[PDB]
Amino acid sequence: QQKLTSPDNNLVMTFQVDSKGAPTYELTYKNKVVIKPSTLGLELKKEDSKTNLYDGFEVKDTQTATFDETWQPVWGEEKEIRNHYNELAVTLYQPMNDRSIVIRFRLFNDGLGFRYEFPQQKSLNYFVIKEEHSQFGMNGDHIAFWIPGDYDTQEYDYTISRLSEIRGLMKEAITPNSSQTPFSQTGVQTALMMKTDDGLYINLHEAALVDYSCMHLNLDDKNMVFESWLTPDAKGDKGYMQTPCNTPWRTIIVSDDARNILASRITLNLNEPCKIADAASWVKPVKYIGVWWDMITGKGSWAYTDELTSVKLGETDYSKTKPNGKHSANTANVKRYIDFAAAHGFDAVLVEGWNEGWEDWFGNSKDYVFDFVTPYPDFDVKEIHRYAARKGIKMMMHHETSASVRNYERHMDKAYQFMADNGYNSVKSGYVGNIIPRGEHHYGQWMNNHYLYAVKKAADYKIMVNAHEATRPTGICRTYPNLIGNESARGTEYESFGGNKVYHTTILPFTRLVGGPMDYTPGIFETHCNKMNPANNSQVRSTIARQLALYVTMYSPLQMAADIPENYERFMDAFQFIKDVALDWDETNYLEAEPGEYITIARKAKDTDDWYVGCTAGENGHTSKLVFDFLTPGKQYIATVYADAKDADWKENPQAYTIKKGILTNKSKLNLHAANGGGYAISIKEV
Ligand SMILES: O[C@H]1[C@H](O)[C@@H](O)CN2CC[C@H](O)[C@H]12
Ligand SMILES: [Ca+2]
Repeated sequence: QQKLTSPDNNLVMTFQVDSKGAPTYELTYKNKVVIKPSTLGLELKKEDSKTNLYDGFEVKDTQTATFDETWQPVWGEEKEIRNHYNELAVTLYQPMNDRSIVIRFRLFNDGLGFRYEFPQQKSLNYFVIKEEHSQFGMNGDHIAFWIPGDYDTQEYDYTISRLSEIRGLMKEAITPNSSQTPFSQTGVQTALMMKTDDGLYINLHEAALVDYSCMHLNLDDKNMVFESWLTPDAKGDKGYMQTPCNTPWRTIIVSDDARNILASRITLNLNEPCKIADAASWVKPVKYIGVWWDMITGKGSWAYTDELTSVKLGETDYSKTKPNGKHSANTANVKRYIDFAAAHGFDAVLVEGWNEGWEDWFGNSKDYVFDFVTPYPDFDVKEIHRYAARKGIKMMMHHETSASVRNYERHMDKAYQFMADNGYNSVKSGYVGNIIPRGEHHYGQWMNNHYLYAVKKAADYKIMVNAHEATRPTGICRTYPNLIGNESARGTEYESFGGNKVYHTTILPFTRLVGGPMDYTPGIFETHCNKMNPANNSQVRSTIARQLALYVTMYSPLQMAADIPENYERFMDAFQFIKDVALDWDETNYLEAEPGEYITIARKAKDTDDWYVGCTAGENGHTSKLVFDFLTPGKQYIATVYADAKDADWKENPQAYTIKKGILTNKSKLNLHAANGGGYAISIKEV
């Protein structure tokens, strides 16, 4: 029986093979069971007994080791991260099949990572995974913060419930989406966040999801045992493997303090070190606005014309079509966004709908849907480039693929060259629609390869990537820091399609943000969409002050101010926080945190002694008693507090805020109240 303990002695991982030769593990935290005894193994696809990789093992060897080194991300929530764990590697031999695997465990002070490894050997070379069976046995009927297991979308509102209640709530939790394949009445996605009755917080996730199929979790509610459930390919199989090869890591992050789930860097720690040698010379954070919300709300169109029932690139002559009067991506309009961006210190402007083919972007399973290089007649690529460069602005490329992946791959070098030739160095991609090649899912091994292929090719071009609808992140950004964003969760766009749950931004940091930043596109000031488009009665579930908080509480090196310029001009005093807030950080201090209820975070701007605070809250609001001793003794600071009015409310009074400017020091105190769906933001600049 094998014992592994964390450096600080608070965590013990016990490993053994049971009487059937099944590898089993368990985990305790400060003498509380976190993981009850749980098995590990896989079942392989038949080319009989060679399909069994789940029992009949015996321990052939074990090796231990300790590691403790620090490293610096190119961008992140702090300057430096410490990677500190005790390790146990267990070689398991299967006499029936004359073959061996290795399970490697790394135990940190804030949780455990394990992976399977398959050494090259006479009897194990090429193999196909039928299913992975990594178990995670819970010690009680925890409260979980979850979205439905789904091979194709993550764009769901979270549900808060007991594990025993998941089955009953799944049907209503799955709302409509143009591409979705739920797999189980008790299937949920990772990262999955839980709170136990005995005072613990537990996050189940994976890290370094590379050359492998995305892991979801299937709950056995007879048992309270969660199990790995991977994403099948077009024929139903779950990964083509070739030794020597590894599974991604599986992680259990645990603490009695919720804030430490946020502080954990286990995910990034388990990724391969940076493989882009000159990354720091060219990867930079980006604050941006865009021609975007117009089409999202329905006020404007991505399409250039309404007269054609369908289009054929290279055949349709758009210069002969009649403009629909609605097309936001036109030169004069883009120049006004360029104007506003330069006036207020933004880095870039995104434009969507610039390229031929948008008339057919949606729902058609169209192969040759875009070419990523040919502009509409009213989009003057060269003039826009000239103007932007004149204002010190960069244009952000848009590559919606409409989920036609072979087509994107065929065009990708030419699309990236086009970007280089015209002064674009960051791209937002998308994958809306069911995947072509048809029969594949968004999160299968096939597509995971494609998203990383796109990022690796971009890096050779010194291009940064932000990919919507891709597989949700698992820390790969350490290895390839030019992956500066994904959506890969329910974003601000759904505030325009009926709204996100009020508590949504109190959960995402605990689940989605684990593994990588999100391009959440915060900053909507006019929260009633009907003012953009009278047919849309959607209302953003936030106050204005809480939108401000999100620049701090939704970590990302890529931050949009998503409203249209007109609306920012109606509230320029509130806008000042968006202009000031930094995007990269030397320090982060998690002040308060409780999933589903509130999160408060102070971050120190990289290479300054300026700090920025944000608070975001759920349906009950939250009262903060803030202490400022992360501030430097003896220094003075100018602090500007942007808070909810005492009458504020997301629904009935979302635009009510106060702005107060005063002096702070590490002796100061502040009582503040985040309203129902509200929050606050503070800039604290050394004098
Ligand atoms: O603007 C984006 C949005 O940010 C993506 O999440 C989904 N989209 C599909 C179409 C268009 O690309 C739109
Ligand atoms: Ca989306």
